Amino acid sequence: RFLKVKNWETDVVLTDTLHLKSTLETGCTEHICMGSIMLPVRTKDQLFPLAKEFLDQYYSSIKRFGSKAHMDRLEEVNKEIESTSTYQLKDTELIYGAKHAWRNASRCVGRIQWSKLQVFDARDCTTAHGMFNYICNHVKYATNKGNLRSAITIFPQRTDGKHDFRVWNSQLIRYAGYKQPDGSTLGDPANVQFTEICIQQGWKAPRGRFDVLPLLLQANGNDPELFQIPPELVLEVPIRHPKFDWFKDLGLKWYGLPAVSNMLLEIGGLEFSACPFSGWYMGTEIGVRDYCDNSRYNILEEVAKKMDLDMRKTSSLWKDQALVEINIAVLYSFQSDKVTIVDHHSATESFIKHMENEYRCRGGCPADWVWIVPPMSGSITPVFHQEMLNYRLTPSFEYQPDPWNTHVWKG
Amino acid sequence: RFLKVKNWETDVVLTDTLHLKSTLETGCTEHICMGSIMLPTKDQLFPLAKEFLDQYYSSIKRFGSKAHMDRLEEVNKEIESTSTYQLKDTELIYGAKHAWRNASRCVGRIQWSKLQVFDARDCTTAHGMFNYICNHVKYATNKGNLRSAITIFPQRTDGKHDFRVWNSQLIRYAGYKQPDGSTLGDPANVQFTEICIQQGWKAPRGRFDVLPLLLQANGNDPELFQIPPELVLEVPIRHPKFDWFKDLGLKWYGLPAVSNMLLEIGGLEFSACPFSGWYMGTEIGVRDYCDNSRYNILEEVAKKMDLDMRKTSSLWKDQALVEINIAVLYSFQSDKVTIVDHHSATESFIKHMENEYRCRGGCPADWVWIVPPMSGSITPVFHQEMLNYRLTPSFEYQPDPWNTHVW
Ligand code: HEM
Ligand code: HEM
Ligand SMILES: Cc1cc(N)nc(CCc2c(F)ccc(CCCN(C)C)c2F)c1
Ligand SMILES: Cc1cc(N)nc(CCc2c(F)ccc(CCCN(C)C)c2F)c1
Ligand SMILES: C[C@H](O)[C@H](O)[C@H]1CNc2nc(N)[nH]c(=O)c2N1
Ligand SMILES: C[C@H](O)[C@H](O)[C@H]1CNc2nc(N)[nH]c(=O)c2N1
Ligand SMILES: [Zn+2]
Repeated sequence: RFLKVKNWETDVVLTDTLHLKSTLETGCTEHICMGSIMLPVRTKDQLFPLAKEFLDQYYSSIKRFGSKAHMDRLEEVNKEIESTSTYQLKDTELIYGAKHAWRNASRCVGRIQWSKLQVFDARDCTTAHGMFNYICNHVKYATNKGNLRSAITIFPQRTDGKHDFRVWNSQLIRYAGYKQPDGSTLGDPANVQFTEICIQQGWKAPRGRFDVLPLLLQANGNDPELFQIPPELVLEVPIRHPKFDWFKDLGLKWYGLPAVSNMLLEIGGLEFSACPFSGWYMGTEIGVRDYCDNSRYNILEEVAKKMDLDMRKTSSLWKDQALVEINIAVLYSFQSDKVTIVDHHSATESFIKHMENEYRCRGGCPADWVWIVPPMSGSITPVFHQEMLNYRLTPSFEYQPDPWNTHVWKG
Repeated sequence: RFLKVKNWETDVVLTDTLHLKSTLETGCTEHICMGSIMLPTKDQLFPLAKEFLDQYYSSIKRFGSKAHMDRLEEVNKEIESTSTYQLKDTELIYGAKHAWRNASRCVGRIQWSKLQVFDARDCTTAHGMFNYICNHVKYATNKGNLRSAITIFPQRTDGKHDFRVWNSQLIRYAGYKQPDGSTLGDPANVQFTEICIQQGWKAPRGRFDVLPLLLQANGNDPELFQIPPELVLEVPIRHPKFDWFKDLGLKWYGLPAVSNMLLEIGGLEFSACPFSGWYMGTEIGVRDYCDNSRYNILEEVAKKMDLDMRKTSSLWKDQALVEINIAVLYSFQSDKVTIVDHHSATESFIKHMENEYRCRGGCPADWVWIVPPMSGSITPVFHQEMLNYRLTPSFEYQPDPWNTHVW
């Protein structure tokens, strides 16, 4: 079968055949679409078909499908699976798997970069201190004095699910949040639960509005341990506005390196439960979501006050006015400090080019419109007008439950 | 199978049981989600009639009553005999209101029960259709205190006698391809503007020419009619801060009235059913004015604002966009024409959703269409999970008539 997607701004029509290689479920049925739902242990039984499929993909990409190396590798993985119940990826396969998990991430607007990913093999790690050292080197390499470089560090794969490697942080760099007795929140409200865990584990919290959280690292299913990222490795950007000199007095900053650390990387049926990856920000992640979500820092009111907008009626669009100015300030500050950032116009335009290229060279590009379209100015970016097919390919990044809900504490 | 939807801004969780009553299909499968795709006989009819009558008599608390069974019997006998059937006035009103209630892409549905239904099923000619449409337009406009309305022309019979309004909206601006290569007026309507000229219209070739009506009764050739200008309420667009904004020469019309959809009630098909409500500001300010394939005025507004259009990262488009949408709301409000900003309308829809989940067990909703095309995440609907499914009675798309008309 062939499926067509249409861009309703340009009338470009693209034909998807890649969806035929989709295995996992979407959550939708013929009778209900779960397209806007946020969130829609493995034996030798199912593992070799998952392995074989990945290895067929791998050897096809290197133009070696059917070769002796291909057949021998399948043979080697088969015996290793029956002998040991799992298998180990070659370095080349790990690199390929990690790049394609990013390439397959249908919610990621930044995938034009998928092939320039620095893969750090951390599968020889055994302890939380070792994890901290790998993560520090990741942070230093990826930050690169503001000239950000995409990187992923891959810790040992799951075995029996009782010895998991986990980074308990959702992101490697993230600000603490503190629930005050009066009900207000100091810092990032999205991080209150994790902040409280860190404090319980012995973190001495500064209790400021932009405290970089400690790393909480779990090696081999042991209880997690706390580590402070060297501050010299944490690049931060004070937020000022190019016209509004009072904007700096809001006291805002953000960190430069977005590094997701709580997802699971699936490659050939293997599960990498600790695989922190990082790229660079699209401005709206900070300016729109982090700063202006009602349940995040929520600065719209105070910004709109300082701008002296008509805040009595929503139809003055005072929220939309402030939102743009905040987002100008984020992009201005990062560029002024020469820290890599991309605005939503550039990023969406690149994604369209990437997506068209993928359809031509690959037969498709799974894309989740709900997530691709930026959270401001949606229809003046070209992704808004682009029809997209969402389906799940492997290798893939998957969600996993927060470890404090599953972890069996040693004491 | 009893599904939950979470609002991630408020953690409010709603349980959806209404989706199990869904009938038609979404276009999605377990292998592929098509959520962002724009457009995915006597034996067929009586189950459709029975399903609708069942929900109707349940809605009036007479399910399983003699009146229910008799009507089921009566319609059953009518389909057996005439191969179709006719809705009582009460069922037609209920069916139309519920087609709006079920429009999963409509953010305005909190108003669904206050719909004025104009029964036009006695209409036989395009002139008669014109008369019904002028009355609709005048009633709905109401001197700018807009009121929701639908006018329902006779139902499809053998598909050769279809009633169709060829316009996509009762009121829309013409589009002309210039010899110069550009487009004057609304580019979205260039093709329809051609068919009006091809059928005899005398185009003023302006930037905001109200298109004439192209009305088709009983499958005959469509006929041109000019809506009385005194019935077409328009709002000149000025900014409450930029005096130069008036010189852009922008106006829009007050009455959004979709005329090309198909209303399905109890298996019956109403191919001509223009309905109207009132605008959300962003439809005009974001889509009509700022889409690249439409009036596409961002450049000119940004220039007048003297924004730095050298780099996208100055967010000059975003700044201009906000101001254009401030002007649209300000202009409609100042002229006392009903309009709703995207903040109010999405807040109302959240309240509507909660109302529907409480009193109905669900609300089918299409996130891709419900979230406004600007400032998405600062509106509550962005953080609202939504289940999309197809309920009937429903509004449906249909082929453009010129592609089908046996001339
Ligand atoms: C290099 C620059 C990058 C940019 C500009 C970018 C942009 C984005 C944005 C804006 C989102 C939406 C996230 C949100 O709203 O919270 C996203 C999602 C995502 N990104 Fe990228 N990204 C980049 C790099 C990467 C890399 C290096 C990876 C992995 C190796 C990655 C994997 C993902 C995944 C898996 C998601 C979806 C998360 C989910 O499924 O919920 N991205 N990306
Ligand atoms: C009264 C105020 C109303 C408001 C503010 C409103 C708002 C909207 C908006 C913004 C859209 C997206 C349309 C687009 O972007 O082109 C929409 C879609 C829609 N509206 Fe409403 N609407 C209203 C009244 C009505 C009425 C009275 C009906 C029918 C009786 C209706 C039926 C629909 C349908 C069927 C769609 C989706 C069409 C599709 O499936 O693609 N609306 N509405
Ligand atoms: C690598 C990278 C680049 C970039 N531009 N931004 C980020 C942070 C955003 C982001 C992702 F991308 C991917 C995943 C998550 C976690 C999702 C959290 N959700 C469910 C509330 C994320 F929060 C990371
Ligand atoms: C009754 C009403 C209220 C309001 N606020 N706006 C409108 C016009 C938008 C609109 C709809 F709502 C419903 C349907 C269409 C047609 C769809 C056009 N698509 C496919 C480009 C529409 F274009 C109509
Ligand atoms: C309910 C809805 O699915 C949820 O709010 C989604 C919408 N789209 C998004 N898109 C991005 N990029 N990031 C998000 O967190 C979300 N949230
Ligand atoms: C491709 C995509 O489905 C298309 O651009 C949609 C997106 N969401 C929309 N939402 C609304 N309200 N109106 C639209 O026309 C569209 N267009
Ligand atoms: Zn779907």
